Amino acid sequence: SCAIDQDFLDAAGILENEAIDIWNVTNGKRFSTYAIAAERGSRIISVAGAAAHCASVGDIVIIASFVTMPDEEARTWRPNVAYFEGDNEMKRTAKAIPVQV
Amino acid sequence: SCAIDQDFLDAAGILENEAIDIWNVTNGKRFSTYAIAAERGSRIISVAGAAAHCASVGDIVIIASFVTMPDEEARTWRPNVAYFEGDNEMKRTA
Amino acid sequence: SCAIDQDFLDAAGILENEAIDIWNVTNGKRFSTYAIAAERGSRIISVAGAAAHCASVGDIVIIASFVTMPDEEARTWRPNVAYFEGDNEMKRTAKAIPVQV
Amino acid sequence: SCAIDQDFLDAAGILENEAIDIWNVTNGKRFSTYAIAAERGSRIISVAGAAAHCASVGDIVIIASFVTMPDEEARTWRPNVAYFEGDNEMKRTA
Amino acid sequence: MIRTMLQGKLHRVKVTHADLHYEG
Amino acid sequence: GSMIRTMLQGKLHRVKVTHADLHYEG
Amino acid sequence: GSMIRTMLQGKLHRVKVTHADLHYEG
Amino acid sequence: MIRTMLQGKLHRVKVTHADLHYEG
Repeated sequence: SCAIDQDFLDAAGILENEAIDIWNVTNGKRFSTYAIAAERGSRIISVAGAAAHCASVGDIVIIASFVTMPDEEARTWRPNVAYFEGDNEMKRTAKAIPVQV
Repeated sequence: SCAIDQDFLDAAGILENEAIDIWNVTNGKRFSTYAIAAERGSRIISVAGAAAHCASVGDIVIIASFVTMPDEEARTWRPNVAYFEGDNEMKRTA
Repeated sequence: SCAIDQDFLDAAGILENEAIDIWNVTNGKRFSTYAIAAERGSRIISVAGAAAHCASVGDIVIIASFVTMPDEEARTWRPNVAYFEGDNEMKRTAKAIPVQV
Repeated sequence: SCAIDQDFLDAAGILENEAIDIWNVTNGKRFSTYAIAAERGSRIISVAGAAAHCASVGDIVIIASFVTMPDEEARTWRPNVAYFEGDNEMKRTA
Repeated sequence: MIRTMLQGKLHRVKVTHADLHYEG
Repeated sequence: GSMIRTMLQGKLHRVKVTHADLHYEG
Repeated sequence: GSMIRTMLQGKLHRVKVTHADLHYEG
Repeated sequence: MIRTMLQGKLHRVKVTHADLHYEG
């Protein structure tokens, strides 16, 4: 379906076999599939099968998952967001506490 | 993201980070994203990234959220609706 | 959104303000909105606003709602289906018990 | 409706009247409907009505169902997958 | 494990009115 | 059961889009 | 919470469509 | 009343591989 470096899944809290939405920034296509884990550190985002009609190598995409919970909990819920640049390099931060000047 | 003036979110009962559907009255496009709050009183309705392929400045849209509940509750449920005109001027009724 | 003769809502178990999927048999478009009640006996199926880009007067559509429940219950669940012909005339049946020959 | 051989439904754990997503590998179309059982051993995958605008005889498709469960359960969950080739000949592994 | 099931449907109704300016 | 419904919680009806940016990383 | 996930329950992978009818009322 | 909320996202990742013949 869509294979994703396990490190990226860890950061976003996305599970293997979880429903995901993929929003293609490059071409505007929007679709839903499920996540599979790619090897840790591979930095892979692979699209397979039917979904390959909706994204090409080099396209920039946002991959999201959604959960349900009662309203009371939802009021303070915080999503797990990972940001990327360049060749799927995950940005910190999480900055190191300043120990040098 | 779809950033939305917090006052508008309050009136519709929509939460930050809640799934929303956007139905574009102008072009007929229909998509789903999530809500983020814009500054109170800004009157902002902002689409970013991929969603900017589906709406443009000036387009008239409906932004909806859906919840789940048991049948009995559903049968007496009243949605929170805010109606707009003009410079995103909000009213309680149409 | 989409207004529907209350008699039709009653038969299908669809509620005012419930999420509905509309599948357009005429043009193949598929979209999701919410139901509003039209006057009982009006035989109205009205599409409003953005949704009017997806259906026209005379198009044949299927309107569906979905519910969730645990697997054990789902195994025997029975949907509420109403069938139509002509000018939104709901078909029986429910046949009358034969009392005449 | 999407009528599906009951044997195939059993292998994938899909129920009659359950919501399903259909992803068309041949044409890239993606849609959602519900499953109805076809006769056991018929090997039928039938699309009707509106859905016939999205698939044709010969198209290769993936038919999926989704369930909800708490996080802990989700983290050890194993989907029920049936793999096909040929004349809709089913296998357990690919 | 919670399933999503068809609750009900109106099968092959005809759209009687359609307009971008209707409310709802 | 209990059978659970998906219901319109609320909506902003006919709001106008004020900003649209493909490149806003936000 | 508890926070509820949407997970792939199962799938039929690469089945072939055998019948397609716009007019089958079924 | 149960809400649907963003759980998490990967923001602006690049697709590295794509093919109709890949499995999954």
